[PDB]
Amino acid sequence: ATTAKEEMARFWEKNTKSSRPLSPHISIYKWSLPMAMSITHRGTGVALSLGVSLFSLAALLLPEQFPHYVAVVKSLSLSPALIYSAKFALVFPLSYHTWNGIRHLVWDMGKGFKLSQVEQSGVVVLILTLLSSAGIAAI
Amino acid sequence: ISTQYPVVDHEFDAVVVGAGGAGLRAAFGLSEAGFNTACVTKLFPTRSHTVAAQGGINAALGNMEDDNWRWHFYDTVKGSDWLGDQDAIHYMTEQAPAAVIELENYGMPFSRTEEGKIYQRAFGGQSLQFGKGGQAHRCCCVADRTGHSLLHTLYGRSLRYDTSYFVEYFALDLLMENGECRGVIALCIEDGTIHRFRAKNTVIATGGYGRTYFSCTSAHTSTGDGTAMVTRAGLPCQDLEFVQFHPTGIYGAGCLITEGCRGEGGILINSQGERFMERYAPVAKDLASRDVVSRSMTIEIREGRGCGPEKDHVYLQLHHLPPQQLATRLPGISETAMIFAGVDVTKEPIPVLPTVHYNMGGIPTNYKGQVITHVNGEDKVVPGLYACGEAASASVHGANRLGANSLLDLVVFGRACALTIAETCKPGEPVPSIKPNAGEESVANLDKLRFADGTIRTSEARLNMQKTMQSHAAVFRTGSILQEGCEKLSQIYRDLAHLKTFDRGIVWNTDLVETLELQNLMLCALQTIYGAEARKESRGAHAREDYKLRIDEFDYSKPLQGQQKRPFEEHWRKHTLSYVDVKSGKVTLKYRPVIDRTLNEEDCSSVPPAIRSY
Amino acid sequence: AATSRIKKFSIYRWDPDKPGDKPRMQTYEVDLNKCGPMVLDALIKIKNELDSTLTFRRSCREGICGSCAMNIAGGNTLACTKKIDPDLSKTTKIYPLPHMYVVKDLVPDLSNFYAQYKSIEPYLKKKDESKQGKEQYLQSIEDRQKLDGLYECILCACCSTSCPSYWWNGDKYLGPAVLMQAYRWMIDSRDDYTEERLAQLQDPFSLYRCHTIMNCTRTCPKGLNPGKAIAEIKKMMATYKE
Amino acid sequence: SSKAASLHWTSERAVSALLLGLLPAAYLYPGPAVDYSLAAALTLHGHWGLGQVITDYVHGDTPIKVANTGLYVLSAITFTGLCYFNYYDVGICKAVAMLWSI
Ligand SMILES: *Cc1cc2c(cc1C)nc1c(=O)[nH]c(=O)nc-1n2C[C@H](O)[C@H](O)[C@H](O)COP(=O)(O)OP(=O)(O)OC[C@H]1O[C@@H](n2cnc3c(N)ncnc32)[C@H](O)[C@@H]1O
Ligand SMILES: CCCCCCO[C@@H]1O[C@H](CO)[C@@H](O)[C@H](O)[C@H]1O
Ligand code: SF4
Ligand code: F3S
Ligand code: FES
Repeated sequence: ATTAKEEMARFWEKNTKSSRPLSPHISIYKWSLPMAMSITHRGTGVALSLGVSLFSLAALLLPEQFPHYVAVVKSLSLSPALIYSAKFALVFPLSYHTWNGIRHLVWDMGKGFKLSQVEQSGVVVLILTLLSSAGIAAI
Repeated sequence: ISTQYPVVDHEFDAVVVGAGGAGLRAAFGLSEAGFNTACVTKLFPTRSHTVAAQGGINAALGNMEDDNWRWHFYDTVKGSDWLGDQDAIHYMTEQAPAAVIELENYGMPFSRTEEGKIYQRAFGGQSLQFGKGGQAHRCCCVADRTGHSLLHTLYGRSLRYDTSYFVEYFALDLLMENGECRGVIALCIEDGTIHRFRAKNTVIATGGYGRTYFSCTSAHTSTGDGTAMVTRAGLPCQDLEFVQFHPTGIYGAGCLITEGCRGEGGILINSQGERFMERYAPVAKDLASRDVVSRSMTIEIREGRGCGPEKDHVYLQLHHLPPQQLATRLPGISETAMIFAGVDVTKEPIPVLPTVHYNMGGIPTNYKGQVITHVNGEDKVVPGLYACGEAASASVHGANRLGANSLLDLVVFGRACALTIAETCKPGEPVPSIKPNAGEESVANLDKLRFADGTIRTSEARLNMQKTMQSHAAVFRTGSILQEGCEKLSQIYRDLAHLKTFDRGIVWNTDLVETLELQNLMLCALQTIYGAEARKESRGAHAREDYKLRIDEFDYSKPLQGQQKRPFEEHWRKHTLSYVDVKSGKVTLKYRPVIDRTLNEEDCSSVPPAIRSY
Repeated sequence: AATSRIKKFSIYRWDPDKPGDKPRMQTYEVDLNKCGPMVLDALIKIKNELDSTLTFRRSCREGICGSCAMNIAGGNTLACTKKIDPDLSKTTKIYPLPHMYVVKDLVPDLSNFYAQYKSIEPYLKKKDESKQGKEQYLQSIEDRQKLDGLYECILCACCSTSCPSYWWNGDKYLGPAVLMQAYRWMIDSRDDYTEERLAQLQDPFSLYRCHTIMNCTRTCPKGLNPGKAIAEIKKMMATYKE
Repeated sequence: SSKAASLHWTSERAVSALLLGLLPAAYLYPGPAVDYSLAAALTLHGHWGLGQVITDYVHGDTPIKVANTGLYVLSAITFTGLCYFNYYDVGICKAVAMLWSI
């Protein structure tokens, strides 16, 4: 007989040198909110990280210190609308990623796994994300 | 003739063909006993029809009440309507407890009793005290998914031995030489290659052939492939006319609705609210034998009391039963009812109708699992050939199988086959040679179908066969109708020379595979309807309205005292042995005696024919 | 009879025997009035009546064997239990299980999946196996209950071929199918290798490539929840002691 | 350690739970103590997290080795720069507040 490790090895060996095509996946698969909120959780985490990394870089590379840049912006006396829009856009990712992260921590405790509760937790997440952002962008 | 197809030769001590419950058990049983074993199957093991078995597997464990395997032995012998070899039945039922305990120790997730033991339910025709002490409860089970669990447990167990599997390989024919089996030849579906597996012993556990019918509970894959390879080897098949119609295949889809439903308290009801079984089997009622319940339901329908818009089916009622019981004991059918009938078994009855389900007949073996031929009145075992599972005829089921006795059968004889080869042979013994062109005719036939460009497409032929068997060989049968069927059938078989296939490749050509299965299927259907036509008597599942009585060597309804025992040739208590001239499609019959002795009269008394009523 | 309802199906096609062939979608029209209610009924009707070269797996026809798993209308399911969409205005797209080497048409090469299953030793293991076969092991109703929702798996592979994690790391990530089964043996009150079964998953892939996407649970034809089993494993994975 | 993979998974969750708590702590007790905790917590979380990403989408012994290498640089640099900001500038909390004054 063949051990499992042996089988896996010949599987790859056989197929990678075959003329067999890979069946499609991401291009043909049906989305769901859960699936979409899941990858969005990834895109936001990454973006928060690239954001936090651009901040530290600037702290080490820009001639001026923070207060000066803040002033610079206040000296453009920008439309509150724009002000609010930017703040919102700033805190959304974080808000989405935070609430949804709490969702993941709940799942890690092993709760909320019925598919219908996954849909619930997610929607709650979406509304809490929208509310907290609005609240904050208004502060 | 030219080798347009490359050939790969393999040499093993043993070749098991089929990987359902029987094949798997046979295969690692062999490996376990030291034999370098190959298991050849057209399906990945867990896809086997066995995985669909529901109600259970019988064994006198006595977890529900006190039991006696001998009582189980009797129920089976009586169940078979005396066409069952009692040595086999003796073996099968005495081994049951051990065989089931073995499945549990393998991890089979059996349902449990309050005492942490295997929960067993009642099933059709099982009694305590040789038919005198009431309903037996020996159907061990996994809710209503015992086949699925049994097959997964066995496959998982097989993963522990050095058995070499050849999955999705289609066995074509046996490699016969001088009446001895040298192996099998097959088509590797994944890559279009031909393979010859030479072994000293070959076990055939290829399943039944319910797809000879238009409506069956069987899988599209139950095409009697091995039964067919026997035929083509010139060997006889036995009792093929003994087809079991399960009382409750769901109306429309055909999916089986376990007898376990009736075992748990379910009842059959006509278009007039009547629990008619209280009228056809006053004692056993809904728990009568399957042949009985199926006939009874049938009369009710043709007599006009059938339900539904076409009054063509009856109702299986379960809603009177507590919902937690349905959920715990019948979760499987509950869902199947909804999916294929839109029925919520907690509120409404399930529409059901007798459906071709199992094959009692098969390749004839002895109780050791060895295939036997019958020449000049004597049983001779074909060296190097064994068979087990539904593909065989040990026969522990004779003219009618007691529900839950197949899953038993599968593991007992599949192990028997292993134990036997073991006591008979030694691992490594020099594998028998095969002539350089052995199998060349299978390739021929294979290549011939691959390019067939006639006027009748496979699906067309097949359906012709299924519809013919369906209306000429059902619950009730008659000589004129059977005679018609035999001819239509022989026409269809002759017409196979007018076959047209379209797929011309060889890799995963299921156009071709299913045509090979049609050849296979037809070989079985022919033997089935011809054997039926010749059997002028009513026994178990075979009910001739033109020969309504069972005909034994004595009329056992009266004292044998001073009775002229009927000659072999003048009564029907004997096994049918069919043969077929592949070329013409001419069916040839012979008969062999039914084995009545047990393995030890002191331990289990042979049970004489008698009136059979429930 | 007379008065059809023609439904279109776009099904994936690829012949490994047509030299230099490219996957293509073929469209079939079927009359739902002369066809069973299930997509498999449609697939069979097509092979039988229009293109016997359309290849695919099937056997049981009642959703217990797991053979017919494929992607129908973007989701993994069993053709034999998935109702045909009656909306004649839509062409149902049928593909093979996602991200799989296609052997032919709708037939995926499942050997890696099978090997992964073999690798978790899905079978009862007791320390003392000296007493195998003498008596039924004892298991309470309560412990046998923990098996519900786990043993029913039919190893169809819909859940694993629906999980993006398995799409990217299928070579090392076991997948929901196999993991739930690994859990199926971890909690069988009769098995004595729970700690060893967890030990085998102490690596970055086998188990930890699950980031709780829950496609698996959504796609399961048997209504099983592999995603939850996976989370129970993580809790054990992080509490067991050597 | 034989339990490395599960120890990490736990630590990962423990850190998110940590980082979660610093959100309220930064708004109720802004100052050095929290500013550094955020530096540490944000760096670690973002690091482990970006590693899961690489692990999922980077294949081949080398590409992986590489991606991981450069992540380790991105992270030490990030933690460094965040610590610079906290030491030589207003620090994370006060900064946010100022940004949220525009
Ligand atoms: C249809 C059915 C039958 C059934 C049942 C429920 C349904 C829906 N429930 C049962 C129950 O609860 N209790 C019981 O005792 N019996 C029940 N049955 C009947 C019983 O399941 C069958 O008799 C039994 O499963 C037989 O199984 P067996 O081991 O004999 O084989 P199989 O499952 O049919 O599988 C056949 C194997 O052979 C291989 N094969 C077939 N043809 C070929 C070729 N040509 N080449 C290579 N291999 C071949 C198959 O691949 C398979 O592994
Ligand atoms: C990137 C594509 C965005 C799709 C987001 C939402 O997608 C929807 O989610 C619902 C809830 O799960 C599903 O029932 C529905 O079928 C699905 O289309
Ligand atoms: S878990 Fe569900 S889907 Fe996944 S394999 Fe088992 S059954 Fe098929
Ligand atoms: S979808 Fe995949 S990521 Fe985990 S929960 Fe299901 S296995
Ligand atoms: S054919 Fe068995 S699951 Fe569909």
